[PDB]
Amino acid sequence: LSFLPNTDVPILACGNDDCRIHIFAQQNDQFQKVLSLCGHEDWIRGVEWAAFGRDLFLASCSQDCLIRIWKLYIKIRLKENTFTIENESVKIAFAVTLETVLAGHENWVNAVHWQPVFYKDGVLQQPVRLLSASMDKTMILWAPDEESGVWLEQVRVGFYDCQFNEDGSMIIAHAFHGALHLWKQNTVNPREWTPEIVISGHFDGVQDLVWDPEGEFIITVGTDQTTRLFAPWKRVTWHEIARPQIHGYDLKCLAMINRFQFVSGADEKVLRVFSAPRNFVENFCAITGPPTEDHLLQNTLWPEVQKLYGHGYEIFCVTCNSSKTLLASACKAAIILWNTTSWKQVQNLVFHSLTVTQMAFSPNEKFLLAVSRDRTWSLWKKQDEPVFSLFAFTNKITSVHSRIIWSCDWSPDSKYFFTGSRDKKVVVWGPCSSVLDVGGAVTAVSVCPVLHPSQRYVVAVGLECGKICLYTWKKTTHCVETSQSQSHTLAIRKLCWKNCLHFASCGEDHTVKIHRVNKCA
Amino acid sequence: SPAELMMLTIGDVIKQLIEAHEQGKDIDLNKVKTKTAAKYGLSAQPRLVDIIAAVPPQYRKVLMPKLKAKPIRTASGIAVVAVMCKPHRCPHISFTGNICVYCPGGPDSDFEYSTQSYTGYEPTSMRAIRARYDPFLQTRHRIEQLKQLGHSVDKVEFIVMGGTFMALPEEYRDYFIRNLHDALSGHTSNNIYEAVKYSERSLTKCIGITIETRPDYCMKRHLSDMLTYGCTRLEIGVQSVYEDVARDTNRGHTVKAVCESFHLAKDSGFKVVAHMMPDLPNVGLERDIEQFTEFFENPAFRPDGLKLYPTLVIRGTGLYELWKSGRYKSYSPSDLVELVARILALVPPWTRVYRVQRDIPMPLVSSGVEHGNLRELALARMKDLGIQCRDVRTREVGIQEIHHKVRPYQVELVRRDYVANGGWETFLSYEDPDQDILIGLLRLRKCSEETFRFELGGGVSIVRELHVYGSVVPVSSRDPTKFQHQGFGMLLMEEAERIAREEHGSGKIAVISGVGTRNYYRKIGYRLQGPYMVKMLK
Amino acid sequence: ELYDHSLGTYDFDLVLMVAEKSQKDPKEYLPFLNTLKKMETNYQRFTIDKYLKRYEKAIGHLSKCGPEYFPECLNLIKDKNLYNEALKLYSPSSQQYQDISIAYGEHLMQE
RNA sequence: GGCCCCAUGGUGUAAUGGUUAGCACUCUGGACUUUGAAUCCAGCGAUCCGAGUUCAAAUCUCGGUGGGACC
Ligand SMILES: CCNC(=O)CCNC(=O)[C@H](O)C(C)(C)COP(=O)(O)OP(=O)(O)OC[C@H]1O[C@@H](n2cnc3c(N)ncnc32)[C@H](O)[C@@H]1OP(=O)(O)O
Ligand SMILES: C[C@H]1O[C@@H](n2cnc3c(N)ncnc32)[C@H](O)[C@@H]1O
Ligand code: MET
Ligand code: SF4
Repeated sequence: LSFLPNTDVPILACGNDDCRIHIFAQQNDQFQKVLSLCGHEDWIRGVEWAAFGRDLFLASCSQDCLIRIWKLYIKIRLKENTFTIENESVKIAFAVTLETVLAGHENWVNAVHWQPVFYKDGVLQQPVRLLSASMDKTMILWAPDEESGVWLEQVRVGFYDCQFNEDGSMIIAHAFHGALHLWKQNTVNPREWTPEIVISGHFDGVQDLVWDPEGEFIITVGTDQTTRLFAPWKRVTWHEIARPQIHGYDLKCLAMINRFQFVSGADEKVLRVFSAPRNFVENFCAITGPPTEDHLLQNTLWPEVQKLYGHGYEIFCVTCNSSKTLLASACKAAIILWNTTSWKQVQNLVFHSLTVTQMAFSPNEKFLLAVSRDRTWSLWKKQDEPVFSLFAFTNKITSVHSRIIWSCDWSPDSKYFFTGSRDKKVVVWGPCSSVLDVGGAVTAVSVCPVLHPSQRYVVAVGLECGKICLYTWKKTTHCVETSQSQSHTLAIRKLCWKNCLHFASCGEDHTVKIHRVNKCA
Repeated sequence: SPAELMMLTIGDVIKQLIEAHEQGKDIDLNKVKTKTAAKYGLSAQPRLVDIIAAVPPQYRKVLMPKLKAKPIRTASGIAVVAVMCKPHRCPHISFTGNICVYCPGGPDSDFEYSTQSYTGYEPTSMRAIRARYDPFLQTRHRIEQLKQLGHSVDKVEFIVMGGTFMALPEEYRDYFIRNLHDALSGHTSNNIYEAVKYSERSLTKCIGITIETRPDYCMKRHLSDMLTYGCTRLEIGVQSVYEDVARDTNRGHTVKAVCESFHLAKDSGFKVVAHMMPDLPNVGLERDIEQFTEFFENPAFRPDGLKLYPTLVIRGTGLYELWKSGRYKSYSPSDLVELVARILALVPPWTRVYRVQRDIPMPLVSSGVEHGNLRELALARMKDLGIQCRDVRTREVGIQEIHHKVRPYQVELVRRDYVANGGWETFLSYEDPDQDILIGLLRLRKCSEETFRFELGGGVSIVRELHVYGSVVPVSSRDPTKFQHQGFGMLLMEEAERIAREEHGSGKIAVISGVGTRNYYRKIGYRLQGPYMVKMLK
Repeated sequence: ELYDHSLGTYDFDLVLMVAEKSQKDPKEYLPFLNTLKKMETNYQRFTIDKYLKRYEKAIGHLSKCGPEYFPECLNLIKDKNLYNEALKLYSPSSQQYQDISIAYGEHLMQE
């Protein structure tokens, strides 16, 4: 939008896909189609006004790989296009014509931004710095000169847009995907620029994450087929520091092994094991006692040590015991258990009929709960590689939930287990509590690592609509829930807690939120 | 450094050739290449790719006519782009662990990354591997690489690789298709329909897609689904004309279902290309000859597109052990040459052959023929026998000129018709008979009494496809001499309309079209209806 | 090519309309066009012909455009070997005629 | 300053008084509607220059050109 010069009369220029521009004037309270510009031949990919004194210049970042600049003013030489507009019984005449044709890019031009005006201590200068962006990784800040009828280009350092600072010292742009680039000019040289740190994320959606036992770094995995590690940075602000691997297929399972070792699950019938390379370890210990955008992907790779098979289909869940002795995994109709050092089968269970959903190692390493998709659960008892004879189980009737279970968790002293399902039912276990319904579909559930001397057990419940309410149920209750600001917009995926308050919020909004509560509360 | 020395030679060549252009002087590229290489102490010739890699645009505008490389990539008339799907599993395995007795490594067959019926060493395969099977990345990379050779991309088409496509979750395929369409449109979308509407007004001017399938997924539901994608041609895989062979090959279906699939698809209005599989177990040479003759003698099949793939025993399959047990034997190369030569003498004129032989890497096949080139050997053999073939690809202007340099002199019309799957097919063409060189073609028929699309109910004749061969001409450009904008299509349209009005005795003409091509028919007063362009006949 | 022909047609307005669609920057040709417009009529003719390679018309115009430019014409018709053409432009009893005659007999007859 | 030596494809090279300079690296094209690069096939490159001699000359002579070591 724009106003007519030296008045409030509003005027609009619109660029359609028909390779020409249209203009509209709000005279008689109504915008009237006044003129059209039959310039280049492509889709219009942006228009920008610039009020220079009495006149108004126009920028057009065209898809035609060209830039054309006209200018409106007031009324051998060419034929300019002019008209008269009504303004309180005054027919004011305005004339427009082409000013310049600039062309320095190869692919389509996406965005242009004038230098915004600002104050030199109350002095409103009118600079003419201009910014351009195109597909082929090319930044050109065009500028005229004292006699440069064709504007003179400048430093071509360098994805649909590049934004510009108020003064112009800063400058930023986004990559084609994921991360983004941030440059700042340096005083020493007018042709000097330095990249600057910027935050990032999985930008598609995260499915799993973990808390390190030491408590200074968390690893997350998303559908972007990436893996990221986050740690606080000093000078405190947390920052992603490493991307240990990039995988061809999607990743949806994750488990921890040791101080630098972990296992991930993907869209294959294979299990992979990674350990931190030394260089990363020393670089990290140096920081704890600022990686950039591009250096990361070059030097954040990890080695692979194992390669496991056996499941007839793609893996769907994974977990490891606290004592770091055995692990559980299941594809989409059998259970396979792996020794840590041997990396071989220990016992195989084929008990359920439908797809497995979630496992739970007993915290005291005395049981192993299994919740599946067939509305039934199973429990297996380790004997005095002890076998895991089924201690107890449920049929299609003894099961309490009427729909598919989704989450399960133990007690801090392994006394009782707790299950949530899509039917918005909450239960406590034999069962020793009433249905703690919340009216919303349950997606995740977790418990405090330690219990109050009041014995008032507290529980975090992640619902299916981004809402995150919390409850409490001592042996025989709402305490606090998330704010509107502190609420996701999609289903929760995992709610892990700090261990030695804090916890983790792994939403489906490809956002990783961390929330602290009062230690006393 | 030598590199800057070759760069200086390149610049010298550039200035010499632009100077020649300014006064319209004609110069041999190789001559100046040799002279510049000698005068600068070069031991090796300069590559033409780097020669194209430095022309300034105000000269690339007009220097490409003397600079394009491998012109045959556009000697047909339409650019071709191939894409790769994500690896997956074929459906039949639901019964047993059998993909196909002769099929190569699949998702889990001793290959790190591969695809069913694909080793993983094809250039397309490495392109997909680098792209991580992402559609948008690989299509942009490939079109950029093609444009590097100074080739117009005014008209483009898409072919999809992959084992099976119909057998995939729907949301994934919708995501895939919208990504493809956004690749050319450049407009981010949210569903299929938004991408369709936007690509309607794009300038890349996409003209269609073709997909492979198998007769199990050939019911009218899937056909209607594909109608929503703008697909034009299909791949089935016939492998035989004898039912017993199917169970012998553990194919897992009947040739009948193939026949009704052909009939139904032809009624709908798609095109179809078959796959033929010579030298199979329990098949004599005379069996092959008889079945290949049957493939055209029977009005049951009379297909449109043909592809041939000779048997290739490969490690991993059951056939590998069968031959290894010394129980499945191939032919001598001379036998294969004779077989192919005889086959080529039998192809009906309307049918067009697209490819011969597989592209598998050499050091893997236990019976792979030495010759990567076979069409040439067959041509030599059929010269020896003094009998000629009449394939479409071998009588279009592009190939005929590029291989024999023969100029059409007297082009006229030709009409023919036959019966296939109960249809009253009809074939029209402009071509020069004396050199048997062809320029333009059209395929039009009457719809069957039984149909799936009610829009065709009564007084409806469908025009399956229309095309003029040659080379790419930008939609704004009119005459680089050549034969692609002389108004030829207009005559074919009006004559086909007249025939349908009188001889067919119908009342309304419908036609399938590419997403962009619709605008073309708008110039003739054709209006849209569903996914079909249509014109009233009264 | 029609734009160039319009330049040849010796009218600015025609050049204006055609160049409207020429896509070239007016910042480029417009100052040049005005410069060409200001300078002398017959000299305009000579300069446009020499810019359009129509050397015969360039020499014909420059012959009447002033005798002072005659030696320069010589250079052109000695660079473009147009001695014979200029033989018709000038007349006997002219020092220019005899000079151009000897130029014809000497310069072109190298070797 | 002369003595010697050398001058073959774009480069590395065989060959030699008579109908054709053969290879090698390199480059180009088709197979290919999966490939500039792969596999095969096919194709385009030439005796430093001028005088001699000889029926006939790249090979015999001289001169020139340029290059290479000698005191
Ligand atoms: C249906 C999907 N398959 C295809 O499209 C195959 C590729 N198609 C083509 O190459 C060409 O469209 C044809 C085979 C029809 C040959 O073109 P043909 O010679 O018949 O066109 P005509 O000479 O009869 O008419 C010329 C007009 O067609 C226009 N035209 C060419 N391509 C297109 C196109 N994709 N869309 C709309 N109009 C087009 C031209 O702009 C021209 O208009 P003009 O008046 O400005 O010159
Ligand atoms: C693409 C066509 O080729 C057949 N096909 C796929 N892989 C092979 C092979 N290794 N050998 C022979 N035929 C094959 C398919 O079955 C289909 O008919
Ligand atoms: C790539 S094999 C041919 C297409 C399909 N897989 C079929 O056999 O039907
Ligand atoms: S259906 Fe086709 S792609 Fe699938 S296993 Fe059989 S031959 Fe291979």
